[PDB]
This record gives sequence, C-alpha cells and structure tokens, in this order.
Amino acid sequence: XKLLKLLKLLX
Amino acid sequence: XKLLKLLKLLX
Amino acid sequence: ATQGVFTLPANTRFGVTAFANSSGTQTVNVLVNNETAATFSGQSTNNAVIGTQVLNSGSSGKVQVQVSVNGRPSDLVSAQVILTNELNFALVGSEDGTDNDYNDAVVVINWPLG
Amino acid sequence: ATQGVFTLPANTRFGVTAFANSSGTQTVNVLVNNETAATFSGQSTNNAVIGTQVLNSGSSGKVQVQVSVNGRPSDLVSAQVILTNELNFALVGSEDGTDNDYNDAVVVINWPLG
Amino acid sequence: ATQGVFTLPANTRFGVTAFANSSGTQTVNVLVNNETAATFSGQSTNNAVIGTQVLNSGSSGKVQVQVSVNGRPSDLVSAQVILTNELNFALVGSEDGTDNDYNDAVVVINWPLG
Amino acid sequence: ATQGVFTLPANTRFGVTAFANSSGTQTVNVLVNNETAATFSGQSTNNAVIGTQVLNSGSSGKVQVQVSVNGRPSDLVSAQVILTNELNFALVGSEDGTDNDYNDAVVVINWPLG
Ligand SMILES: *C(=O)C[C@@H]1O[C@@H](C)[C@@H](O)[C@@H](O)[C@@H]1O
Ligand SMILES: *C(=O)C[C@@H]1O[C@@H](C)[C@@H](O)[C@@H](O)[C@@H]1O
Ligand SMILES: *C(=O)C[C@@H]1O[C@@H](C)[C@@H](O)[C@@H](O)[C@@H]1O
Ligand SMILES: [Ca+2]
Ligand SMILES: [Ca+2]
Ligand SMILES: [Ca+2]
Ligand SMILES: [Ca+2]
Ligand SMILES: [Ca+2]
Ligand SMILES: [Ca+2]
Ligand SMILES: [Ca+2]
Ligand SMILES: [Ca+2]
Repeated sequence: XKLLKLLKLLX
Repeated sequence: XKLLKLLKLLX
Repeated sequence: ATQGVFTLPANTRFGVTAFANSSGTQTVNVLVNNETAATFSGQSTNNAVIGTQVLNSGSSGKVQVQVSVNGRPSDLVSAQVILTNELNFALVGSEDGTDNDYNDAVVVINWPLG
Repeated sequence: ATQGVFTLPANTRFGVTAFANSSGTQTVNVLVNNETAATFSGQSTNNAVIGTQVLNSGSSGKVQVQVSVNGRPSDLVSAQVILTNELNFALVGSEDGTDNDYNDAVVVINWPLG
Repeated sequence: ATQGVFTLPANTRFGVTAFANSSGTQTVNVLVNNETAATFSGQSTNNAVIGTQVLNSGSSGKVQVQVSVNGRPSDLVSAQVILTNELNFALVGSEDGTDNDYNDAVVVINWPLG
Repeated sequence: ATQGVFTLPANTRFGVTAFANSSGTQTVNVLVNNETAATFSGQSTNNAVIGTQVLNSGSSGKVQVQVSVNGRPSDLVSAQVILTNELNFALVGSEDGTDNDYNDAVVVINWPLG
C-alpha cells in the first residue's frame, strides 16, 4: 500500500 | 484443573 | 496449489486468529463448508490482532481462509503442523504486494480447544 | 529434547500471542536471551487470547517460552515452520494435566513483522 | 511428550525411509498397530539411506517409530506436516549421544503414495 | 508464492533425497546458488528413491528444487520445519497432472549431517 507507492516515485 | 478433578472421582 | 484450505475433523471447535502487517486494510474471511462463518478486518503494521473467534468445523470439517485487500485476493501460503500427534495448527500467510514478506495478514487456526 | 526454545534472527521484532484452554490459570513467560521479556496470565477453556505483544529478539535471537500453572512447569511441545522461505512461526503447546491435549496454553511466535 | 507416534489415515500405504548420521549403528523399528512392521539397521555419518519400505497403516492407522543404538533407546523428536491439505510428512529425529544434533537416525514417513 | 526455494545455513552439508509416485518419469534438479548441483531422474508408482546425495550449501546457502515431467515444470509445494531448534527439514511436493496428490516427486532436504 503506502510503502510501494513511495518507492515508486523513486527508484 | 479441578474440572477434570471434580470428575476424577465423580466419574 | 490450493492454499488456505484445511480438512479439520468434523464437528470440532477451533480457534481462528488473524494478525495484520501491512499498509493495506486486511479482510480475512473464514469459510466452513463453503459458507462464510467469520470475517475479520483491520489495518496494522505492528502485528495487531484483527480478529479472534471460536468456530465449529461442522459436518464436513472443511475450513477455508481467504484474505483480500479491498476485495483483491492476496496470494496465500499455508501448511498444517501437528505436534505430539494431538495439537494442530493450520497456518496461513498472505502477500498483498511485491515485497514477499507474506505477513500482510497472518492467520492461525488451532485445535482442539477446551 | 528441549522444547520451547527458538533461534530467531538477531535484533528482530516478533509477535508473541498466547491462548488458554484449561481450568488452570496459565502463566506464559517469554525469555529473550534468558531474561524475562514478557509474561502473560489468564484462564480460559475457550481459547481466549491471554496476551499478545511485540518484542525484539535481542543480541542472540534466542527466544524461550516457559509455561506454568500455579508455579508448576507444564510439559511443552514445539516446532518452527517456515512458509515460502519468508514467513516464520514458532509454535508451542503445553500440558498441565493428564489428558495430553497440549492446548492448555498455546503460544504462537511470528516474524517478520511490518 | 510422546514423540514418534502418528495417526495415519487407516488402511493407507505409506513410505518410511531412514537416514543415518552417527558413529553408532542405528536400529529403526517401525510399528503398525503396536506390532513391528519393518526394521532398518545401518551405520553412516554421511546421511546414507539405511532403509526404505512401503507399508500399510492398517485398520488403526497408528504408526510408531522407535530408534535404538546398541539396545539403548534414542531420544526422539517428531512432527507431522501437511502441504496443500494433501501431502503428508511424519518426521522423526533422534539423538543417541550428548551433542544434541538429533540427526543420528532421521526418519521420514510420507503419504499418500502412488 | 515461490516454492521449493530454501535458505540453508551457508557452507553447510545437507542431504537431498527424491521419491517418485507417478506414471511419468520425474526429473528433479537441485540448484545451489542458482547453479545445478544435482539432477535426479527416475520413475516409480511405489515411492522408490530416485536419487539421494550430499551437497554443500555454498556461500549463499540458497537451495532450489525444480521438478519437470513431460517437458513442463510440475507445480510445487514446500515448507521448512525445525525440530528442537536443531534438526531441519526442507520439504517439497510436486504435481505433474490433474489429481492433486502432490507426491509425483517428493523431495526431502535434511541438515545438519554427520
Ligand atoms: C504497501 O505499502 C505494501 C504493504 O504494506 C507495507 C507497509 C508492508 O507491510 C508490505 O509488506 C505490504 O505488502
Ligand atoms: C484440569 O481440569 C485439567 C485441565 O483443564 C481441563 C478443563 C482441560 O482443558 C485439560 O486439558 C487441562 O489439562
Ligand atoms: C498421469 O498418469 C498422472 C500421474 O500418474 C498416476 C499413476 C498418479 O501418480 C498421478 O498422481 C500422477 O500425476
Ligand atoms: Ca507484503
Ligand atoms: Ca507486510
Ligand atoms: Ca491438558
Ligand atoms: Ca486443555
Ligand atoms: Ca547426536
Ligand atoms: Ca549425529
Ligand atoms: Ca499427481
Ligand atoms: Ca502421484
């Protein structure tokens, strides 16, 4: 949920 | 416990 | 292979308990003989208990655990372990995403009770 | 053989949850590297959760579960199961009497969390 | 707790296989319905198979594994694991000495066969 | 979930043994650190041992079991179980057809040895 989206706009 | 115990003798 | 399905002895009371470890809200459905017998929902990233209940395995003994996040089924992993030929655990992990920690909802079924 | 002792990964958070199924009040002690980290107490013949907590496995990762009833150590059975090489359960049953049901206190340790 | 005793489905063929990891010669006895059904005896420190056999669990389904070395019973550990609600393993470890590796004879029972 | 993959302790000897229960000839590949380390093949409907070998888990400890029949990968089920915090079993079942017995090739990995 919360986590992957934040790793998504990233690496 | 005493549940088993109560019928250790009653049984 | 099918996961989250367990044949308990018929007419046997069992405990089912679910824990959550995910940003997604977990929905855990417990089916007995293919009919919903309990549903737990909750959100935690700290292993909170989102439900615990005692159920009866009924005439068939068939118990199925389904886990979904907002209706999307998670990938399940499961096994049954029996200790000293008496104490039974039916264990479910589930993965709602990509990190493969399989803890997003953790479900433990135990029997016998009492 | 020794039962109720598990080597977790060092410095790792884990859940520990206890259920009771006995006329006797159950005292569940959780040791992290031989020091008491949590203690649960309660009485139920219906699988009530008598405690749930998140702990850290400490320097060694060694976690030990002890169960007693009015100070008398129960006999333990245990095993660890790993699903999909990721999800770990350390499982304990315990017997305080003569019926060999091993459910008098049932303890489930699970990791990883989060 | 009792170890090495398993209730299999009755009248069901099962495999039993023993491996040895000890300087002592291992004698593995497999009982069905309390009567000796197979005996394996061998020595290896390299996990050699000292016996494998197909048996039938009979009307009771009761299967018991005993391990001895030079006539001395070994200390046993065991559990049963079920995968996808179908594939069963009954597992035994045994210790004949003081190093607590519990591998001195390792016994695997598996069913169904065929 | 991924099945048939296990992280063993690194640089550790382990046993790997395959049994067959199928009309089809089973090919069991055992990879260590992603490279083939052993290949067993054989055919049995009576639980014959189609291979047994001792391998070293290498620097990574990563062990993977793959099963093929008819030029297609079998569906795998697996789990790891630890007894008395010492004796390890990594268990694999596989299904090459439509009956879901998951015994068509059964693979048992055990450690420690010696
Ligand atoms: C969404 O972020 C993914 C989701 O929640 C994370 C906090 C973590 O628990 C992950 O395992 C889970 O799949
Ligand atoms: C004493 O009664 C024995 C005790 O409590 C019973 C109700 C039952 O749970 C039994 O298993 C437990 O040892
Ligand atoms: C193909 O025949 C199916 C196959 O062989 C059978 C004898 C039985 O073992 C079945 O499980 C296996 O898939
Ligand atoms: Ca996840
Ligand atoms: Ca998670
Ligand atoms: Ca009891
Ligand atoms: Ca009880
Ligand atoms: Ca030994
Ligand atoms: Ca040994
Ligand atoms: Ca099959
Ligand atoms: Ca088969």
